[PDB]
Amino acid sequence: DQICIGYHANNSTEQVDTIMEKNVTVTHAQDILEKTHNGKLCDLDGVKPLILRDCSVAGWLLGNPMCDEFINVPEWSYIVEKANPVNDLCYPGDFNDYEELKHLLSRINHFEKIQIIPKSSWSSHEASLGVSSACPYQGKSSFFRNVVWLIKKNSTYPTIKRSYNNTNQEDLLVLWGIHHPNDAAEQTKLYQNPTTYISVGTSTLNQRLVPRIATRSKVNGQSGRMEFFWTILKPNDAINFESNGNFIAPEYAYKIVKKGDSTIMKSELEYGNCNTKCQTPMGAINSSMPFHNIHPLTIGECPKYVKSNRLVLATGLRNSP
Amino acid sequence: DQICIGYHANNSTEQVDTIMEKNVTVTHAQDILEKTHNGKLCDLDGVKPLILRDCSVAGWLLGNPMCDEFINVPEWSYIVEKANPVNDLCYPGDFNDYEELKHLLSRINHFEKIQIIPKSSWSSHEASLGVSSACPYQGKSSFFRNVVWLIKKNSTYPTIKRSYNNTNQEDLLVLWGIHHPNDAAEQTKLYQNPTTYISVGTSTLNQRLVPRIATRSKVNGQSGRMEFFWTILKPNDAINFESNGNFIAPEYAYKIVKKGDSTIMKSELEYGNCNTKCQTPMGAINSSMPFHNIHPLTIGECPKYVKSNRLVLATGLRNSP
Amino acid sequence: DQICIGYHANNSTEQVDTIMEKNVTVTHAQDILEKTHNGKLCDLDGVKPLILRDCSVAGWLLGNPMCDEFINVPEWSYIVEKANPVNDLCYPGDFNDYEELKHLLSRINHFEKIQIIPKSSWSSHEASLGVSSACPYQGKSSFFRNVVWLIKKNSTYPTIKRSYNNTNQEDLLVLWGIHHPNDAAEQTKLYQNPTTYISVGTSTLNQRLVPRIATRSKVNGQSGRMEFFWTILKPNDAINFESNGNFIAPEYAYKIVKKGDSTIMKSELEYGNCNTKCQTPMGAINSSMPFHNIHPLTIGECPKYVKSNRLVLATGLRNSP
Amino acid sequence: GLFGAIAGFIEGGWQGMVDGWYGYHHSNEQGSGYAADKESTQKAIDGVTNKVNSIIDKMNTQFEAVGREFNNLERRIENLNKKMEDGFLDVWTYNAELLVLMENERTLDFHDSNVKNLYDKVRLQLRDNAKELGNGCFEFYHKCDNECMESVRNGTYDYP
Amino acid sequence: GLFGAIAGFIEGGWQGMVDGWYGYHHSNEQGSGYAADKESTQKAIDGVTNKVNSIIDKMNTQFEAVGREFNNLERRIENLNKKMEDGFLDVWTYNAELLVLMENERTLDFHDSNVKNLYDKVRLQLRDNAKELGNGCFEFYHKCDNECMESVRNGTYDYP
Amino acid sequence: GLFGAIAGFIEGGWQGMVDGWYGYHHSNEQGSGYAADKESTQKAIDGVTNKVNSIIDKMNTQFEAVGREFNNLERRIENLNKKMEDGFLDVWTYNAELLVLMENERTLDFHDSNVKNLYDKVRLQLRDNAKELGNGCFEFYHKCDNECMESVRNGTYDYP
Ligand SMILES: *[C@@H]1O[C@H](CO)[C@@H](O[C@@H]2O[C@H](CO)[C@@H](O)[C@H](O)[C@H]2NC(C)=O)[C@H](O)[C@H]1NC(C)=O
Ligand SMILES: *[C@@H]1O[C@H](CO)[C@@H](O[C@@H]2O[C@H](CO)[C@@H](O)[C@H](O)[C@H]2NC(C)=O)[C@H](O)[C@H]1NC(C)=O
Ligand SMILES: *[C@@H]1O[C@H](CO)[C@@H](O[C@@H]2O[C@H](CO)[C@@H](O)[C@H](O)[C@H]2NC(C)=O)[C@H](O)[C@H]1NC(C)=O
Ligand SMILES: *[C@@H]1O[C@H](CO)[C@@H](O)[C@H](O)[C@H]1NC(C)=O
Ligand SMILES: *[C@@H]1O[C@H](CO)[C@@H](O)[C@H](O)[C@H]1NC(C)=O
Ligand SMILES: *[C@@H]1O[C@H](CO)[C@@H](O)[C@H](O)[C@H]1NC(C)=O
Repeated sequence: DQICIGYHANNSTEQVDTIMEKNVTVTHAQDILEKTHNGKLCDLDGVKPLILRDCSVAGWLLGNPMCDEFINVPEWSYIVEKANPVNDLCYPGDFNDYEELKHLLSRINHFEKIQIIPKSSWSSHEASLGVSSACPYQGKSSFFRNVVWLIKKNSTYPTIKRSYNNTNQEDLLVLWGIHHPNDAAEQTKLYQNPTTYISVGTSTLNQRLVPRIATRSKVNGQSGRMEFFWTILKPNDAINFESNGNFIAPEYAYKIVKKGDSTIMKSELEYGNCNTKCQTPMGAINSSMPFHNIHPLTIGECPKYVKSNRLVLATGLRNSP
Repeated sequence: DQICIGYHANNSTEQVDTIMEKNVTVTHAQDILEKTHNGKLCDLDGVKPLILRDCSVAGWLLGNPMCDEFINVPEWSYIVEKANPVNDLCYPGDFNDYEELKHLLSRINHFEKIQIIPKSSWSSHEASLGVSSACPYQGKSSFFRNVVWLIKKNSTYPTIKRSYNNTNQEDLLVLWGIHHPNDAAEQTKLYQNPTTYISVGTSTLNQRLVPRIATRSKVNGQSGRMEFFWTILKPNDAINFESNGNFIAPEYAYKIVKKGDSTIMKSELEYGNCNTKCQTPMGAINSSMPFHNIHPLTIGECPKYVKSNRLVLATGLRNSP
Repeated sequence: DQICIGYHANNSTEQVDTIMEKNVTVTHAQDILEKTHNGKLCDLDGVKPLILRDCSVAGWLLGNPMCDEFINVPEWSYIVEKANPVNDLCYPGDFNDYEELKHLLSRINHFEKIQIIPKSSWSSHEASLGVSSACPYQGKSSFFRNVVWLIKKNSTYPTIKRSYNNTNQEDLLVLWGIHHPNDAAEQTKLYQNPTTYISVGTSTLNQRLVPRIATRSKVNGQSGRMEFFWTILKPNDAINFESNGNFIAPEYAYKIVKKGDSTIMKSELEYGNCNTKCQTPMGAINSSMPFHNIHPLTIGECPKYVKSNRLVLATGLRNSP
Repeated sequence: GLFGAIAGFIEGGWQGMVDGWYGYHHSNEQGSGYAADKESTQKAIDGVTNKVNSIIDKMNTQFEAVGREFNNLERRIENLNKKMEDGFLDVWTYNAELLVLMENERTLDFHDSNVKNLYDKVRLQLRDNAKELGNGCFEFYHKCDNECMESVRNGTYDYP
Repeated sequence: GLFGAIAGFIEGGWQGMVDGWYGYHHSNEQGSGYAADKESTQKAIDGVTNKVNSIIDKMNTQFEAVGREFNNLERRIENLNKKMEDGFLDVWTYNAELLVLMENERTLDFHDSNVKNLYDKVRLQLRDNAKELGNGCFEFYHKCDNECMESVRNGTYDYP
Repeated sequence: GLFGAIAGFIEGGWQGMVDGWYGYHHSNEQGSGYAADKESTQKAIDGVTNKVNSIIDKMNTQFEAVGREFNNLERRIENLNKKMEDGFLDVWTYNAELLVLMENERTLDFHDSNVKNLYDKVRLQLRDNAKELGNGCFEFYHKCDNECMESVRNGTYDYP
């Protein structure tokens, strides 16, 4: 008559690592790392992303005429942008402090756009003539839809003195530009006046832009440059423009709905018609796993990212053959 | 006749945590996390902080007339400043490289202020008329005390040409500014000359500033701006000002006694007349605990900060009931 | 008769540390920290570094004439520059975005110097009298070998227009510079024209520099200032220079051969005539240890820096006397 | 195994014991079989369930990367940004991996200890009524039917 | 606990032993009481203090926050700086809390194992002379007064 | 030492077993000497070597410092950069130092656990044929020559 102390075994083929032994078979393990995603871009709590497709953030905010899908877009959870969108600044140039802008954009879910300075309202200057073949729309020369390329009226450019006060209670993002022509005469052809400047004021803005006539690389068949600028106009405060040439006028501004909690991710991926509570640039995550190894960059209720290929816990004992 | 092997109990009610079990009563424990502070700003090894009250660093350095508490102040351990001090640049403007300057202040314990260009010293320009009702002292319009707002004399503003040689063995902080009027009339009314500049040179400095007559919102009833600059004057180097108007002249400068090791902290608290060895923005710490969870920013011999709410070690054994 | 269970001792004197006991003698230990180095700068896998000796990076690239040892240097593994190279900008001044260029140099192993604007080639400007006694070569006043300090020919500085097109498959580093005289006469003497500029352009560059006449300390007995700029020219893009004076034109530019993996390290050390696979600014590491404590900055096949003085593992057991 | 029992002096696990992690096989006159020890099983489950819960929690504070863009002439601070975010992932990955390596070892020794304890409990309790075979098993000197075997299983073997 | 002495084969602590961490209770004709074992207690105290001094030291290197200010259009490197500091704080917090969770466990097991060793010292010495009751206690067959009891305590039992 | 054998109930190592880590001493009528035990030794060598290889790998991701220059008016980011790189070195030095500390403790105990399991292995085997001397050694009652002594080492002692 015998009594024996012993312990569970079973057909588990499951293995865990230790410091002194690798690949130890256990009766019971817990794999705590997510390695699968769905490969799609999905809504985030039923709230679709701004998928800028071929349009760059700049090409959206200025209304590149090839970015008419994004004239006024609904609130978004995150924004998705390609590596190298072909529809950036149609007219070659520079967006000044672009990244510092993007940063704010990254903490913004909604823009409601509104008119600040009407295209009708330019008494003394023409502004339907500011169109470039470099910015085509539907065949015909065009330009950024939210700003206005004012040209001379009857060989005269009278000093502009226009002004806007912010009587919406949301911070207003305001965009303007200058044109640096390529030759001494282009200046004269377009605006008449030889030496020019654009001077921008707010409570905190003290700016005087001045054009930069220089000989440079044809790029999108263009030898001149737009050079765009922006500011946040606090609500109940006025911006004060003034120029005697080269002014790209604000026509539209963006009303901020600072909703908060967003990101611009980099994805050559199309929209995928799904929901998810966690999204990565590579696809969306669905697990209770404490961790995943999909992608460092995620938005939403997410596992912690690690660089491991494998993370598994013993729960049971060494499974003996 | 029995002999038994056993271990200590007691009435300890102290719990400690482990990986496998929480709330384990031990017979002895060592709480190692400090959770208390005095709630006050105190001296740091008998050396009182510069507590800027309602003045901001800028407001102190250029001597806002509302900031007279700090016209000359003794060596400091640390500086305390509020989140939104009311006494800043009274006459609206900017301070330039403000933060890079405040960074230096993080490594300085004592200034000593000395005259470099006396107010009397101006033969051909008036120096008592550059005052503004925005910078009032005692009800009377005044101005930043360490700089001189030079104004035109008998209706001419003759080119300025001044030069200072550092005949102290210290690095020297040197502060100057430029006025940006809001119309060409103010330009004429104040300085006569309509196309001005300021030039400044040291071994390393190569700057020619120039006013920006733009049109802007009233901030403290002012539509002008000052924009203050600064530099570090090596000993046996000379600074070389030159201007035909808009020039806010150095009257004063600060002699750096670079006693090293300091912080500008952000606290709405007043002086508390305590002394201490370790100080945070919420209060000061008196302990030997290796760690603390009061606030991440400290100055002096401090425990290590952690975000824990509780850090207790076993030393004794599981205490049975 | 006795059988006994027992264990190894020996004359091992090796001690290792634990949490609860320090200095525990063990029969066997494995020291895993590298404490030693050869104390020299050595080639890195047969490939000699560029040891700039007294020349600063700036001094090397513009070709300061005390830096002729480096007129065309071969592919290098790493660069060594001293803390305060005596031979920098001979003509006092500033190297614009210097640190951002030194960055690029970090990721570059070979430059090949080529002419892009011959010295002979300047028809309407004198290209040989741009020499200063601050930049001496063999007793005689010289100047930055890779750029040309153009001066007036017969009292006319005709507006410059030159253009270089990159037809190599490499990116090309183009260096130029502007000159800031100290007085009106100086300007007038050297260039004729009193209000001058240089306007530089490529597909991505939109520049217009303007001389900055002010009055400043004699550094190297020179009162003026050079201000050198730089760009990277894409292969098949063209930089389009234009000036009426103050121009320090290109003559040479460097073609990049970007073999990557290099640093600039800082070392008062000379060349050591040795090979290694792991180099620190202090000397090089010949070792198999996982870790070392020599210096944190290394290049090559390298053990991991830690700040420890000692890291010894127990392998054997507590060595009992 | 630190504690000598599992894959030690008990050479293998029991496929037959499907009811708990530690227990008994008794073999006598009326037949035989297995009976899991509920108490140690239930202590072991708890200890392991807290362990894992503790492993999930404490690794929840973790660094969350944030994308951030820098232009052609801001290389240094972008590279700062790179080396910094990569640095934290390496710290947290090192951390998570090494903790798993460590606590997996502690779990295996935990189970080993649980078995050694149970053995020692049974062994003392069988003072000198049985030949400790040295293989997990005790052979009685007297007959020990299902009423008696359960006596040991009970904790209340002890012929008072 | 791993070694099965504390709250294990020995159900509980002794409120009446105020003299040390582990030791003896004896009971015979002349009456009874406690006696703390000096050497095992003293090894426990040294082990435990060294650990606490070790725990304090290896942590003193830790990251120190430092105030840094950034203007309105320096938001990207402000966030960097913020993510950078919160980063090291989460890493040090984790480090410190966990080492405490880990070393706490190891301390308790240490005490468990100190009692177990002390039991075995006594268990051997008492060889064939006492019924190992199995609860911490040995019962002599041959009467054992204070000169004898102190014999075991002394570690110089043995009928040589 | 946790497992109570090394520097425990075995006072000290054997200067004369130059052949392995754990082993046997016999002393009988035909002479006396030492025999290293191959299995426990070889299990220990493997376990330790893995530990070392483990320690080296898992520490191989580790932060690499990259040199970076800044101008007179870039003091904040240079300092950011400095306290960033110093910061990782401190996290890695702690991680490395503590791992050595921790695992050294575990190594020593492993050897302890190994010597113990061997003593426990001999003690079951020798059943009741030998006085367990309390000191590492067992004294047989019946003459045990070299053929007998190898019956113990062997594993095939026990009179069948
Ligand atoms: C922008 O417009 C607003 C509202 O029209 C101005 O603020 C008002 O100005 C009056 C002037 O006496 C103040 O007393 C009130 O506080 C303001 N009204 C409201 C309803 O807020 C504002 O000042 C304008 N911006 C500037 C500075 O030109
Ligand atoms: C600032 O003044 C100091 C001393 O008053 C100048 O240094 C002297 O100038 C001469 C010029 O030939 C030097 O050779 C001497 O070495 C200096 N004398 C002493 C006592 O050190 C200094 O150069 C002045 N600043 C400048 C650069 O103009
Ligand atoms: C730099 O020179 C190159 C070649 O000399 C120019 O590229 C050529 O431009 C012609 C224009 O008719 C194109 O059709 C060719 O495709 C280009 N050549 C080849 C074979 O690559 C280049 O455009 C010049 N740079 C600029 C912007 O003017
Ligand atoms: C562990 O097991 C895996 C199979 O799951 C195998 O690929 C790997 O090589 C093993 N590692 C070692 C070193 O034993
Ligand atoms: C530990 O004890 C505290 C009471 O002091 C309690 O609030 C806490 O929830 C306990 N933790 C757990 C999970 O048992
Ligand atoms: C350990 O030993 C070294 C000598 O090698 C000694 O300097 C050091 O102080 C010792 N540490 C302690 C705390 O015993």
